Amino acid sequence: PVTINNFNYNDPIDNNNIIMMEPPFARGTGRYYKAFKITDRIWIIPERYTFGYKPEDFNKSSNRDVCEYYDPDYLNTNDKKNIFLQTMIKLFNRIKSKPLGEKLLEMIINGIPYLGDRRVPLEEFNTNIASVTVNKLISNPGEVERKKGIFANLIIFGPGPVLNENETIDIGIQNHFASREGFGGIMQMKFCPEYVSVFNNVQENKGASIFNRRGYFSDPALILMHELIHVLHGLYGIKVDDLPIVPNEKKFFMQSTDAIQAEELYTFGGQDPSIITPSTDKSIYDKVLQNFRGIVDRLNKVLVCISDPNININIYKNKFKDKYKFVEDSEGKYSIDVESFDKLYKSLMFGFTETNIAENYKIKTRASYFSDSLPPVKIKNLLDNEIYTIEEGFNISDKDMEKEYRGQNKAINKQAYEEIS
Amino acid sequence: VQLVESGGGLVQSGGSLRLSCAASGSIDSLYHMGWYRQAPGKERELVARVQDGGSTAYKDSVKGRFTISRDFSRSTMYLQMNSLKPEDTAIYYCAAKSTISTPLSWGQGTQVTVS
Amino acid sequence: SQVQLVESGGGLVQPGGSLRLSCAASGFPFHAYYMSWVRQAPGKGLEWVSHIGNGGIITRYADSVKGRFTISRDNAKNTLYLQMTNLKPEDTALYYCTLGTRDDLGPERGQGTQVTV
Ligand SMILES: [Zn+2]
Repeated sequence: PVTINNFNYNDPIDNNNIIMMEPPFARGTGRYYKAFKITDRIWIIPERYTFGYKPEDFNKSSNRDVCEYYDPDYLNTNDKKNIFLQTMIKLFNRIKSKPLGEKLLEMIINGIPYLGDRRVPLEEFNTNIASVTVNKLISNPGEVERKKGIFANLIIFGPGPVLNENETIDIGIQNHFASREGFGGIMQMKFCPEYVSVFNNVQENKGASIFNRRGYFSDPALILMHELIHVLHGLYGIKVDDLPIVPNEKKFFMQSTDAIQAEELYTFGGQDPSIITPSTDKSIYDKVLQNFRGIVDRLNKVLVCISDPNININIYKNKFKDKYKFVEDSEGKYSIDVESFDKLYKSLMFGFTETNIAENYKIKTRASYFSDSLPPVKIKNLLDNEIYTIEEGFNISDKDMEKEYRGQNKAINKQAYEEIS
Repeated sequence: VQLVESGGGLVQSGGSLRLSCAASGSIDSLYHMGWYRQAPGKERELVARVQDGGSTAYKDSVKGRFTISRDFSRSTMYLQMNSLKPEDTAIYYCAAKSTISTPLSWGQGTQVTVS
Repeated sequence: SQVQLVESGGGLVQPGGSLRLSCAASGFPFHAYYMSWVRQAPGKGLEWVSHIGNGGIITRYADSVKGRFTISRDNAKNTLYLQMTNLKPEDTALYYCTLGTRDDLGPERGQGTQVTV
């Protein structure tokens, strides 16, 4: 079963559940940050995400409403960092409390990246890349720098410049991504749990007149689980490459008709992948299998790990045989079973979606990923169990908030949130 | 890029040996240099490694005893093995990688027997 | 919208005295960035002195100033500190403040301060 660790932000660096870690894009730069291990292979780093931004992007300011909310002071004290961390702990326990979400955590924890990427020759395992390992500071912060590369699957940061813009991020080298090519790679996320999204694209509103339309705010656990689905795809190396999908019509479940990444439509579930032609859908399937072919071909040729002695090649060949559901024969050499590939492909791509997770957790979400951006709101206190719980989110029976998702209804539960204006 | 190992042992248990790896070119900048050993009818293992910066790593089973050395001016990598146990008995290779993508070029090997 | 780094704490002190340097940052979230002190001496190239991480847990110094300098930040007043002790002639230079670490120095730099022992 999945265990969610507990800790305080000021807890000492013991190098068990709390380390000083150099994250992938900061490799060899010397930038370490206090990291907290919420689960095996999953870390929370309560810092702002800065890589690829200008430092003045965080400070943007001016009667209008914009879709992007900025607040440079977010996470700017240790007490703020600790609130972020405790909120993240609570969101993860929320996810764990149904079989469906605990299973998600487990496939993410077990979904280990291949030891290498496209640059590594077929013969070798190499763990000395930013997408397989991060640097752990093993010396005392007072002493001359000594470090050790550890494995990891997911590292969650606080927001970049735009707070309500949560995003899952893969590692790219020379225009290629291990996370999109069969290998898998360490995944990253910029996440902000109390600045949530608002939506009115719900089927009840479809007939409705303009001043009769309902408005809801999202459950942050669902916002997170959606991001964790991208994370799962990136770990199994099947996260869909740049492929915008253009609809040939507004359909009944749609609200807008803008192009959307195919990765998003599979992640959302519902009816969203019906927009994708079967032709493009088949080639996505074709490409994954080709990538998995490239992986199994490596597994038959790997002789050595060049970076880490104490790595047992036999053990790991077996772990990957489990990850990818490869079949073995009497030579000891692996191969693909297409019938067994289809089971694995389907569960990864269609088994976890935002749509079925919302249904299973009794959470109101939007009717389609093709929905307008609305201004986000701020959830006042997710840590207060009168407002938000682990078992039922905002939709608490004991406060009569369970019926028709009133707990998420902007017109009903106005004490849960405030306008960001 | 060529490599030749030397230093061959029939040494007693507890004795020491110095292996040598001679390269046809410069060794200062290589992405990877490492010592490997393969027991009879067993798999190759990485014993000791050096990285392009000079970060060196060792198998647990050999720490304290084996030390990697490097003479640039002679383009040679040494493995200095002390307190060898019978378990260290294998053919020892020396491989080098010019880049992360350059495949390993191996040496012919040098044998180590430990009564 | 842009960044500003303005440093203070300058001029001759006798060897080996003490001197505190300071730097005020504006225009970006100070608490979210590693910061470095770098100095330029006469005839010599640019030299990195020290750096400190977001939350002050990580400190690094050049071996040239290790026993003598301490690096500090106050994320509340948006101020960066370099405390100089046991000052030597070797230390006489133009002291800059700039973002990032020794190994990733970043473009933004302050006006500079002169220190002369
Ligand atoms: Zn998404």
